[PDB]
Amino acid sequence: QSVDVAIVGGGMVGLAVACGLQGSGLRVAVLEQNAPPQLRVSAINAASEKLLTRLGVWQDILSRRASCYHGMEVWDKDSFGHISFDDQSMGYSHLGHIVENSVIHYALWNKAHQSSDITLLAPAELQQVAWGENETFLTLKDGSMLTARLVIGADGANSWLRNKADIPLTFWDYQHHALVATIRTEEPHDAVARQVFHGEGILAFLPLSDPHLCSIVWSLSPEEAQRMQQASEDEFNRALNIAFDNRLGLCKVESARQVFPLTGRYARQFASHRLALVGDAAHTIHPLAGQGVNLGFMDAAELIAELKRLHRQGKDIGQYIYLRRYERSRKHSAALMLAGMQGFRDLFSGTNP
Amino acid sequence: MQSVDVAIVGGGMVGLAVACGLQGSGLRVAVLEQRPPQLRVSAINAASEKLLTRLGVWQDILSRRASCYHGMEVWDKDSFGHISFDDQSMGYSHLGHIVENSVIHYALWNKAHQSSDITLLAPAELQQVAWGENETFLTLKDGSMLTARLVIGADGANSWLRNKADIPLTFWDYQHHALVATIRTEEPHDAVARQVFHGEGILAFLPLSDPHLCSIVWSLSPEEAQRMQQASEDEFNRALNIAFDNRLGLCKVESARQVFPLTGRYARQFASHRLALVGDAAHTIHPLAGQGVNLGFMDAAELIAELKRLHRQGKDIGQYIYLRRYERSRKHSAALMLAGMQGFRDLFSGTNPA
Amino acid sequence: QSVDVAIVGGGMVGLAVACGLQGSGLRVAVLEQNAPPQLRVSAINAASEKLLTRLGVWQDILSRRASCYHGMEVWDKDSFGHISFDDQSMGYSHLGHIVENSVIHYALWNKAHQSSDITLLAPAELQQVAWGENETFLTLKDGSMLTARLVIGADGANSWLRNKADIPLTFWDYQHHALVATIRTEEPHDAVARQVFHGEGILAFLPLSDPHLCSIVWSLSPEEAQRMQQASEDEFNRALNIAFDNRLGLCKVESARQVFPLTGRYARQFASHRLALVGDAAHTIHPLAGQGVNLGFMDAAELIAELKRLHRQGKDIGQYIYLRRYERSRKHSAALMLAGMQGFRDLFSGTNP
Amino acid sequence: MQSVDVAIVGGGMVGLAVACGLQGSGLRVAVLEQRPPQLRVSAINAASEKLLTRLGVWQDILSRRASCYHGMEVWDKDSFGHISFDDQSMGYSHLGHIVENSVIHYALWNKAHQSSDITLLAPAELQQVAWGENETFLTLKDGSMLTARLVIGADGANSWLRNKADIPLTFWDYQHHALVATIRTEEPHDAVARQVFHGEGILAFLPLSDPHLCSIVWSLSPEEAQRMQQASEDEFNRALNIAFDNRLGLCKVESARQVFPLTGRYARQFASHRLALVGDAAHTIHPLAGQGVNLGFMDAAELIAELKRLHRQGKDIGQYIYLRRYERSRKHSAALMLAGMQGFRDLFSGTNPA
Ligand SMILES: [Cl-]
Ligand SMILES: [Cl-]
Ligand SMILES: [Cl-]
Ligand SMILES: [Cl-]
Ligand SMILES: [Cl-]
Ligand SMILES: [Cl-]
Ligand SMILES: [Cl-]
Ligand SMILES: [Cl-]
Repeated sequence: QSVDVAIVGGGMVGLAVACGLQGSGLRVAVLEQNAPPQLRVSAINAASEKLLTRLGVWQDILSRRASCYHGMEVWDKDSFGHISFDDQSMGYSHLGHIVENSVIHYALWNKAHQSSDITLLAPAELQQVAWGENETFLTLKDGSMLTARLVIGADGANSWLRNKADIPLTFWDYQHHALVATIRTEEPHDAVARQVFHGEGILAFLPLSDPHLCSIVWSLSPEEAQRMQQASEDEFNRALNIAFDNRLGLCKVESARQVFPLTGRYARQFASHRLALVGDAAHTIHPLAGQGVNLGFMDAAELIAELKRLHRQGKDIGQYIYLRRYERSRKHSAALMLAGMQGFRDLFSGTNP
Repeated sequence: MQSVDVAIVGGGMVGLAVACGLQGSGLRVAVLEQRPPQLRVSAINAASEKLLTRLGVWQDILSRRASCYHGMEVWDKDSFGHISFDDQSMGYSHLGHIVENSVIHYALWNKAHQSSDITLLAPAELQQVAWGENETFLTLKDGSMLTARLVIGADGANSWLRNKADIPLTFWDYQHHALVATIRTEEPHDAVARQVFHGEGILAFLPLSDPHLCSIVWSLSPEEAQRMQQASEDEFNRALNIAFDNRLGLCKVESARQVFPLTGRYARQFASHRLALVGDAAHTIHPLAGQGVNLGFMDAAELIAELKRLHRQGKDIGQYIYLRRYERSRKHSAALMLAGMQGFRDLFSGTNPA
Repeated sequence: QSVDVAIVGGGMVGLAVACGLQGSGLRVAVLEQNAPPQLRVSAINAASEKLLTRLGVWQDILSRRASCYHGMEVWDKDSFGHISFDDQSMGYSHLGHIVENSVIHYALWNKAHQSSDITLLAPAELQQVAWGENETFLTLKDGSMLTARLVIGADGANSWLRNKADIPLTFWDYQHHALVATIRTEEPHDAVARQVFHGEGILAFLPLSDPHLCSIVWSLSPEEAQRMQQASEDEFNRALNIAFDNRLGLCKVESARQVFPLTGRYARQFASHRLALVGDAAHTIHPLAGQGVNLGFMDAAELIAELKRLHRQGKDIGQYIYLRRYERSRKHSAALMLAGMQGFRDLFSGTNP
Repeated sequence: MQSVDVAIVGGGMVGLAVACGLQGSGLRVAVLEQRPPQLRVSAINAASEKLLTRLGVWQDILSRRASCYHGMEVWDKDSFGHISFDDQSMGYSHLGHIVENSVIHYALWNKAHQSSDITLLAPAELQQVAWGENETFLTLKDGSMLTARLVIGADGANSWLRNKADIPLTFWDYQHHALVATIRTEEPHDAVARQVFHGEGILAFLPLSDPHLCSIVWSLSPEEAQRMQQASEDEFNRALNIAFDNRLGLCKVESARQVFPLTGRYARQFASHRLALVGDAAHTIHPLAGQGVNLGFMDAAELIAELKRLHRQGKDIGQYIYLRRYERSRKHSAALMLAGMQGFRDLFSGTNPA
């Protein structure tokens, strides 16, 4: 019925905000809108690893299933440039982890259930929102009502909330699709993340736990992605090996081949009156470890710090005059990503021993 | 009225490049103008050098004033990442040149005057345009008129033309300003382009001809850029040296300090009926050699190639069905830039001896 | 497998284009993406009536169910202005008809089945489209393929096609919702359409066949619309009667009360390479007879005329150089609507004897 | 630096109205300027007259030069629809006034100079603004600075301020241009405002003081507007008479013929942190008395009322939580205009005797 914070969306990013607030005393509601290696994985960078540790779920993730990488090798299909480095050259214990998204989500979901100030509502789609001066009024599809000082949108692109607040995102078609799959290679990957640049973007081999398995991200024209998805495994395996310059010898696909579109989503606003948005902007694709849930987790970390400060101070956590501090940080950061000025830093990041 | 195949609106570097590039095709072209170490310089990459060589102005540029660089060194203010390489390690004769924009423009402007199929009109601001099915009707402010099969917008962001065709750009504030200036350093730069990444973007030292002068690009918050522009030279020199990790020893600013905003400009369209746009999109700032006039020059090179082809085949160079090939190419390229997938290729680019 | 024209969407507007092309020789595909008085009705104006007659379905509509209105009365809740006129004062046999949308759709659907050059595909959602230079390639969700010289989007707002062609609409929230319902009144309506202007927009009583039934359009704040929808019938009936200045005596609601949002949708483009869009723009709400399916039917009429001309001439009906003629007409018209310069003309329109 | 409560950017009619309207509140206000029948006139409706009367400049306007109209007659070039009424039929003393914009502006400018809590700064172009949590920092081009609790943008479309706050307008080309001119007619206009609808929009005859002069608004295609602007007076006069169905007999143009574009400007936001915008949105053209400076004057009236209230209650007049009340009102009004639901009310509006 009455909460401080209502989080719309119960994905990794929304759960991370909810888990993050625990200890603050804020009453939080999250409203939802033995298995083999899942096909969707992320390259979890050093800043996300720090967040997950602060949240108390990183060790749960490492114990379930996680693949640590220690080296990086990047080159170009048509020209002579290369970047090659390892954790040791920079005083790191490791560069990052390759982790299944469902593993991360599960760890955060369990933690959320164990958090005394979090209420998870599982059938809880929104029907309406009224943006009152002093509080927000949320009506769920069952007609039940909920009041909040602050609404946090963590539901994908947040189209619905952004529409209600009249702060739309700008969508940008990146004209290429990404094919993903699990590939067994002849040579071991040696816990090195590898990527080759080419005319239709990138081809990355992300090392998994099995010394001879990688999960790939292969960007292609939408047409070529479709061809590669529908090809015989022999055609596919040969095309992949050539695209990867035979770097790990023969390749054998070992999973379904899935394709999804690549897009940018750019925000002129990350907040309004009693509204803050996380996880919905998307800028660069490369470096893979600087984006996806890593960007959303950075959104989450910064929102968490700001709300904890405001709440400490007895301030109204929903007022735009304070939320604009979070927004500014997010916009500055988005700009550095789009300007190409953030990629280098994320590429070379890692965790100290 | 005067009748041409192509009317290029804007006589800056990119528009002049298109006009010069078309020479030899037989297309009648009109260019309508709408309006010491020089402080505005570009890092001219290998693809731009190739174009300028095809156009016959590169040797002119080299003879006037140009600074060749052979090495690259990039690092991070807060971490241990670094990229460091030279031309020889990749079979190149050089990586790029630091060139004043005004030198490039003069070289193109002279070449344009020497081109038999180009008419340069100055001043020739536009008052109106009518987009007929078969030709375009251009009215200048003096009331003189011009017909063209195809209009090419090469006038900055092309706001006027884009408004008339109802295909606006999306503007994106990059929340940081760039300070530029000529800096004398204690240590010689050894013809290495250097750049450090930091919390407010980049700081690049672009080597000039004088062994101890660099032109910088220092991105900063708008407030800090203002403070650095207005600081005493001693405060500025000290802040810069620290920002650059003392990499070339003591720094002494030797010119005016100029500041300008960093922005993105994104296009859903690069063409319409009897209209093609060059030089108005802007994506990444880093790498510097991949952007600015380098992006505009690639727009130019691709438009030139497409129009020469269409003209050779007797096709109507103004029909959108044929211009969308050019558009598709620029959009695919825009996408790879914004997605972060093009920067690497441009960072490592260079010129082959042969 | 191979058609001239593929119409994406089989609603009233898409069917009207398909029926309209009949006689041209164009091969057309339409791909879909004893009952009481339906709650959704339109005020069909004189230009739509002419279209439907040219299409050969108007008499089918009149024989099924249609309500003819002969007079108009408009006034203001707070001030003294009024517009009052009838068909006779202007030499008309009638001003318009109130017709159920499902009746119109049914008539057009039957006509489409009887049209030799139309193929209706009922399970036929789109999966992909490739915009080739010479033709378009449409892949349906069953994986079957279809080629077309021209694609016509007639699927609501056409978000999907507009996204693929990168020509998005601009959405504008009109900040009010419309409540609709069937109302029995004490006084007969005398086949007069009535509307009162008020602080939250309009309240229109559209006369139905039964001399004492009207279908209403009541625009309200989203909150008040919700209140009115959920109110007891007594509260509702009293609120309505007051809002309508008791013009037809006591009111008794006789149907479900439905609410839907009011929005504008503005197009910078109505065509691209091998693509034309109908039925997706939306400008004014008042006059009701100038908008809704009336706007879409005018889109349809103009596209039909242009494609018939092009086809006569042996021209490539998909080339933007020709489609931009249709686009220009649509944009000029949209502008006159938004500028407030078209409403008067539609308000006073009617059919000559 | 100078310290004020409210800094109004733009010294046009709307900005001056806000400044004058606030007098009596105790708020310190700064206005920063950014830059015969006169040809630009407005149909000043009853709500605008009410505001101008509250501000104490309406009698000044009436004494200088103003044309009162008592009747309205609207019809259609191609059909038999018509609207025809007078003030008396509705209990009004008059419907509206046709007034030169320059007369309204001078009256407001003088009143502004007579207002003890207003400082007019001329010239005072902006160079920069910093949006601090507690106050705004304004830097003028001369380098002088100003702090304000609230910035009010009243400078045309407010592009600069809207860009800085990242809340851009949506621009919409209305595909037609308006030709304006002073026309002498054979028959007297009898203080009736007249308008005919036609295929390219409207043609309005706005009555002036002289019994046989009207100021017109003739919307046309851009091409036809150009042809009418450049035609001989005999061709123009004949075309106009036909377009007006000979309603006032023979027409004789008596001034320059000026053309300008018709456009819409739509706002998703009218406020942000320490920022409120007036006068920059534009929706319908018809009815004429409902739009133009009438829309800006309603923005002003509502902003004035809200700020006086906030100030009376000791609230921070710059916080978005309080400005969103004003915003909500302007957006609801914008919506009703674009939806076609406001025009009727404005068409029939007028002033009560008492
Ligand atoms: Cl942990
Ligand atoms: Cl050369
Ligand atoms: Cl932005
Ligand atoms: Cl075409
Ligand atoms: Cl019929
Ligand atoms: Cl007065
Ligand atoms: Cl437009
Ligand atoms: Cl606030």
